Amino acid sequence: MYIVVVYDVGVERVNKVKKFLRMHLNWVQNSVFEGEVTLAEFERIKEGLKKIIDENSDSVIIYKLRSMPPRETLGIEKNPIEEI
Amino acid sequence: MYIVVVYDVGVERVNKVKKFLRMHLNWVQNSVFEGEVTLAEFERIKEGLKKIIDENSDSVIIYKLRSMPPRETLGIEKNPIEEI
Repeated sequence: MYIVVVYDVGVERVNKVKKFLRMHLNWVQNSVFEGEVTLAEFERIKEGLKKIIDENSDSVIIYKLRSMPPRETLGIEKNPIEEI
Repeated sequence: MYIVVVYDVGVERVNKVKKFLRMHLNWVQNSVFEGEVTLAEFERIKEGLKKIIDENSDSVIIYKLRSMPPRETLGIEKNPIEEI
């Protein structure tokens, strides 16, 4: 399993979720992280993110892919594909 | 082809790219659009987005998938899966 996590979280609560995912997935651009995970770690990411975030206000989308998808990037590549 | 477009564009230039993608793809959450496209329309989205945005500063990631990926959403679903 491979997932791309994109999120819209109000400031002064974003930095919090950012720190969290930085220890689970790779940071692609602002508000975007992706990486491989185990059916267990996947539950853990969403587990913590479930309380590290405030529903009703924030939004988090977690696409569930089978492998690292190809991508086309414009502008300053927030992170070299190789570096991950 | 199906793509998920995520972007980080400075304000007062974001609204511009937002209007553009709203006429090409579906809006999932803030800074995220996805939808099906033809090898032609795909070139068109990135074509316009290529000049509707300022490199060196902005960042745009366009994942290239074969079909609408499954997703897990937390918080206020910025848009019902069915509504698209």
